[PDB]
Amino acid sequence: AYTNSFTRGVYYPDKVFRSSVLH
Amino acid sequence: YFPLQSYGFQPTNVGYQPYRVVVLSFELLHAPATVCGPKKSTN
Repeated sequence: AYTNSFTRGVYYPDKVFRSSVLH
Repeated sequence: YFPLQSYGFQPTNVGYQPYRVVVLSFELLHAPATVCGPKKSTN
């Protein structure tokens, strides 16, 4: 059996703060 | 058969001798520091 992942399963790639940016 | 081989270290052996080796590997990451040099902090 399956379902759609939608936009799930994303995580902070590194322990660095960033803001107002499209990394 | 299995891939294991054994040495035969004798005191009469210089590349023929046993060598002790340690590798210090350093974890550079943006996580919290936990291993540090003895250099003292300021205010």
